[PDB]
Amino acid sequence: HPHIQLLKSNRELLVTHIRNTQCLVDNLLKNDYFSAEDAEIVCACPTQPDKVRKILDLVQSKGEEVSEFFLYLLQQLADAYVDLRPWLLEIG
Amino acid sequence: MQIFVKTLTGKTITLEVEPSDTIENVKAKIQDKEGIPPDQQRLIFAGKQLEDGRTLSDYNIQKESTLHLVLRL
Repeated sequence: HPHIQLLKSNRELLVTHIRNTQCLVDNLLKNDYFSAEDAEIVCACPTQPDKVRKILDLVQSKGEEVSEFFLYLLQQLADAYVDLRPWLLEIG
Repeated sequence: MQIFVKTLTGKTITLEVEPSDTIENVKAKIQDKEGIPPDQQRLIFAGKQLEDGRTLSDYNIQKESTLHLVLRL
């Protein structure tokens, strides 16, 4: 389980640096990895880091395949618009 | 930034606010979306009821927070 363990080790790093749980829950919903209930359970969490913790709990439970995708989801979401960062922060 | 509000009919609306926005402002945006008089709304953040005077910043309500909406007549 190199992916479940990969999410178990760097759990603190993820809770610290993830700033949008919405685009994560949505994508998980659209791939049938997340039930509509799982979404509402995550949304129920008062704070943002709590939502990050709850997502990580559900992901590491559903298996290894789901985890591996969650790694891929984070990768292609951070790399997607990264080169627009200098210009974007330059404005506002 | 965005906050979430669970109107306990099950669903959860998603709002667009600022840390500077007052509680009345949040109620106003809720009124626009759900059609509820602000003097019937009570916003709950982690067990505590928010006063109509203070702001979101004064409550440490940061991005992607979730508040609860209850009625009062």
